[PDB]
Amino acid sequence: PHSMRYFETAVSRPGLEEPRYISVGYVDNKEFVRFDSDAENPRYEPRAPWMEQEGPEYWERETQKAKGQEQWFRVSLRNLLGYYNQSAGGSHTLQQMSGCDLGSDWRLLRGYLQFAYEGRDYIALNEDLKTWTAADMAAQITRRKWEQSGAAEHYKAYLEGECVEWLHRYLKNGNATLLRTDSPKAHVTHHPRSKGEVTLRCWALGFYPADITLTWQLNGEELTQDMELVETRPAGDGTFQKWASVVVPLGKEQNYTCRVYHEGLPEPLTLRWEP
Amino acid sequence: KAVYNFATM
Amino acid sequence: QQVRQSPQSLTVWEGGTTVLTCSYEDSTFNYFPWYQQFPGEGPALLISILSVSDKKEDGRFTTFFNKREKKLSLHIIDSQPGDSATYFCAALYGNEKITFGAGTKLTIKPNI
Amino acid sequence: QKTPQIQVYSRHPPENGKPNILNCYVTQFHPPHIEIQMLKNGKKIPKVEMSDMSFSKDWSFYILAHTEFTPTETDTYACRVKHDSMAEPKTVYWDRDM
Amino acid sequence: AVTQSPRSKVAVTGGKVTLSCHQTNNHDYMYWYRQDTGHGLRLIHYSYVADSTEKGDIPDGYKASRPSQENFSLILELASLSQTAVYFCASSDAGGRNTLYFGAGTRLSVLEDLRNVTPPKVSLFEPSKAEIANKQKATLVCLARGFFPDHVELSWWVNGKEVHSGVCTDPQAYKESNYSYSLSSRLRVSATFWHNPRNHFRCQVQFHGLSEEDKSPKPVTQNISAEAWGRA
Repeated sequence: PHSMRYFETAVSRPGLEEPRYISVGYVDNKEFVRFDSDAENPRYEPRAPWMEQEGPEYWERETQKAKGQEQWFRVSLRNLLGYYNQSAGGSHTLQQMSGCDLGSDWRLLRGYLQFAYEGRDYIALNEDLKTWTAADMAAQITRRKWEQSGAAEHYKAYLEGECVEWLHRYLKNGNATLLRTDSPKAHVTHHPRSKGEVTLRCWALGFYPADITLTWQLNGEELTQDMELVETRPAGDGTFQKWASVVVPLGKEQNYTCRVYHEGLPEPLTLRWEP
Repeated sequence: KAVYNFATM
Repeated sequence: QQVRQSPQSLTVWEGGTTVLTCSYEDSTFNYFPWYQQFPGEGPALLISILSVSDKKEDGRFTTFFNKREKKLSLHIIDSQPGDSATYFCAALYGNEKITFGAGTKLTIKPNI
Repeated sequence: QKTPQIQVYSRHPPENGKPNILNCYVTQFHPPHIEIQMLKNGKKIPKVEMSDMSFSKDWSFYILAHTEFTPTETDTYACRVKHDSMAEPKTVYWDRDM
Repeated sequence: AVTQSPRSKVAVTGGKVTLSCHQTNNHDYMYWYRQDTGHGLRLIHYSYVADSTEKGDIPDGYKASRPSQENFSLILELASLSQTAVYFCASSDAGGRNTLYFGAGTRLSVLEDLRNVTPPKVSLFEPSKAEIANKQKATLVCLARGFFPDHVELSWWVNGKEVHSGVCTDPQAYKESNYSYSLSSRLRVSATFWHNPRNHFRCQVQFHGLSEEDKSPKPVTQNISAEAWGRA
């Protein structure tokens, strides 16, 4: 179960400077390349140390490619001012995600290519890769234009053709970084919330990759409906962190067990309060 | 390698 | 040069088949259109083909593609005198600037 | 449009009177421009290292600002954020138990 | 629709030549290409928006200008003998693999001196006149010859407009002499039309030589015709 994606964003600027184009590439959700219009010498730059391999032509060709995209984006924004009839003073966001998930048989399992305008679904290539879906009346013009110019065929040829090829190349090229994971470490804390009740908290720290599960149980029973839980966050070192918490009566805190599941954990971790 | 786009909107 | 086109100049009889050839040196190139230039007029797109297809066929024009030897070609079947033009084989990668050949000058001599 | 999810916290488990990093983690906004301020004791901190900008499958944006600090039993800390999607600025104070 | 002007220009070396183009395709990319001998298309300059431009493969000696979105222009500061060629404007949509749309073309003769610029001369031959008897329509030939350099455009006006139909008009010059070209064209028209005297037939050309500005009977941008009536 693998993927590659390219998330590109373009933002209008009223005044002199032109739209902003930023393109970032992720492999298995982990940033590997990036390119910013607002840089001084704007080029595609690697972001993982394993992309240091690729020869100066790689950079040059993707750079010039992306300047291609910058303009493609510039124009596409202005077109959309006309379709919706918007005034001159404004800022506007065009964004695009596009990619290819792979089966383990090194085989295209689904392709993605879609756009959005003011963070709303504009248009998107259906699963077939021969048919689009278009949201509001304006998208129905762009489908028109792209059904006339046989756009489907050419994306398709990248998604199946070129994208999949390069996902392999990257994977093999960057192998000693795709192994890496960090097991979480974890402790429990005791914060006397009310007169009568306390708050225990299961802290998970220093773990990569991102996904994780925290479960407070009371005598073999989960309390998911009662607990408080905070969406995982990044520490900054590249690790992550996340905790969960439950309300218990004073004195009876030794019933309550918390558990932590993680890829990096060989065996799952189970926790208890101690004074 | 990055998506190249074809026809403007 | 980057896109090579041969012959330079060609005369063939009405009714004949005609074969224009083309060879390229950027293995990475993807998409190949063919322009048609009738004299008195600027070029105009005739037929085009991706590197995933092996042939594209537009009704008495048909273009053939070959990766191994990094070569491709255009076949006119009936070859009548309304086809007397210069033909350009074109080549590009990604969204890069279309690269144009030198041209082949096709004269379809009419039958009498 | 989507309102920011703020969370303020430290990289390392904080023992006060010992150097650390304070993180503000804003997410879930559309549009992408945002003003983010990190305050010590009500007052702006000058040199806040920030993240690059990115976004996730719901199209919405997310960024990590942070500065170094040295926690103490006395000094308050917060994150104040302005965004179009918010009627007026939102402040969020640190809690060393969260 | 792409449209260039001028369609033809003659220039003395070290002279200033400006060729303009214009596109209502609403495109943003615009390209000045150079065709030599009817052979090759080589990029000189291009432009992805107003008011900036970029060097192509053949930038040397050419300057470029994108005043408006619709208007793109090539400038030859000092014209040279190399720069003599056919020139092509084209627009295209931004993004990959879009089709370029071309202008009809612009031919440029750059000459060492305006010492050899000779207009044409113009023969209207009235029909075969065995063809009436054979298969019954009149194929009136025109012919321009002894004109250098080959910048001629053969129009066949009637009493009103000019019928494009029935006009096998040649593809090019024939290099008659080193410094002389030839050009013929043959309208064919009706038995009734051209039996009946009450018909007007005119061969016309325009020779692009000098202008009044650009600087022997002054060989400037002329017309030369040759007229006739029906034989009853």
